[PDB]
Amino acid sequence: SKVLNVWAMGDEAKSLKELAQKFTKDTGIEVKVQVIPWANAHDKLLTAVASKSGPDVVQMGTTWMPEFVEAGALLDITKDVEKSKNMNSDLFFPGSVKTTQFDGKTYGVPWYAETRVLFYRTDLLKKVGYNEAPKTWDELSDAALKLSKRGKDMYGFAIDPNEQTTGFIFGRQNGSPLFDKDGTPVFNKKPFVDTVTYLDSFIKNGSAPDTDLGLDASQSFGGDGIVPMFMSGPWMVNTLKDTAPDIDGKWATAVLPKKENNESSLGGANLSIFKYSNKKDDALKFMDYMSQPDVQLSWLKDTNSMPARMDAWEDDMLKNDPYYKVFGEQMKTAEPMPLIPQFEEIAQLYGKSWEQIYRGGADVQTQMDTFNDQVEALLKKLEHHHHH
Ligand SMILES: OC[C@H]1O[C@@H](O[C@H]2[C@H](O[C@H]3[C@H](O[C@H]4[C@H](O[C@@H]5[C@@H](O)[C@H](O)[C@@H](CO)O[C@H]5O)O[C@H](CO)[C@@H](O)[C@@H]4O)O[C@H](CO)[C@@H](O)[C@@H]3O)O[C@H](CO)[C@@H](O)[C@@H]2O)[C@H](O)[C@@H](O)[C@@H]1O
Ligand SMILES: [Mg+2]
Repeated sequence: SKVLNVWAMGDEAKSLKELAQKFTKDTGIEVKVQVIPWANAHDKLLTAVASKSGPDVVQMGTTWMPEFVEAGALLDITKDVEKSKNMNSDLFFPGSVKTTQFDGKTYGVPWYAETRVLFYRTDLLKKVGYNEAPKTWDELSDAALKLSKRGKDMYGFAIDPNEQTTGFIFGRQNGSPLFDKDGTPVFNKKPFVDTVTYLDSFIKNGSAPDTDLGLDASQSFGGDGIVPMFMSGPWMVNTLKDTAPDIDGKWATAVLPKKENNESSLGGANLSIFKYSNKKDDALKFMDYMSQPDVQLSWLKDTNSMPARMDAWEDDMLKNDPYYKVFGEQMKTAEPMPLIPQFEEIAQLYGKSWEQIYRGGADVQTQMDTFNDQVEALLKKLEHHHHH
């Protein structure tokens, strides 16, 4: 009734729940945190919109902000965050702020950022002649194939078929804008088509697994390094340090390999107030509480997570820790996925087309024509909603 309901995701939800104890101690506001896996969170949010009942505070994946702003699910908090020492936009990376601001109105406060980088086994790269991480698409292909040639059930590089960012990241690296200046999808034009060919090359030549092997990060990257290279975010630094002691000093991260560029994705999460909340005041207090820079830095550093607030990167560990140095370097040019309200739907369509290619053996051009058409059809449906 007076309990503040907070919906949060994954491992970071534990830090939120723990920080919430002191908030309750200091205010007398009881907090209930529902911990939702990222794989289920989109559906949970759709259900909340359809029933107009949900939490008071919601942790929003950055890529879902356009969707849920457009759906009218997130409170416009522009006036409230403008007046705040700790939630004003000027504190946050411009890319992170782009995930919160639509048509001049602010719909959340950045909570953490992330970007994707290359994880690699330094010992195993050295053995196939790479003293440094692969720096180009050609090198990543070459190193991966040499690594897969260790033997039948040994690989070189992972492509996560459920990762929304992967095809879009590589596409931009090869000069695809993904949507052109007019908003027309261009997933069937040469830059993107060659991107998907390149990703499929690892599958077809046996250097990326073509099924889920069912190994944890420790078992695939650790030991003899069955999967000796992959792409992920800060959460994997923390996971590997905790779970793979056998490769201590035998792995590192590096910025992504380049094609025309090496741009990564900018993501993370924001805190937002659900528009139907009866406790908007207490929601805002919680957000402000959670935005205190020392409270933030404490859990961020402990988890190797990336702050969205700029001045946090002046902290000595963020400047000097090897993992943070690489994340900070990549963050410089990291861009959010297209900030469009059908993003998840489009990413899941990409996932199905990817599956058709890597598992079904579909032609990449034919499949990308099919995918692009699907995307244009979605966009036209939304257009028709805006034009009668
Ligand atoms: O897409 C919505 C939202 O996601 C935000 O990303 C979250 C991230 O979630 C991603 C999820 O990660 C789960 C992890 O999977 C591993 C991959 O991260 C890794 O790169 C890959 C290596 O090839 O191996 C996978 O196993 O598994 C953990 C359980 O063991 C989960 O705790 C973790 O959530 O991976 C999915 C695809 O496989 C992605 O769809 C999903 O987005 O989880 C992070 C940890 O909680 C979190 O820090 C991150 O913010 C993204 O930031 C945001 O911009 C998007 O809107
Ligand atoms: Mg092999």
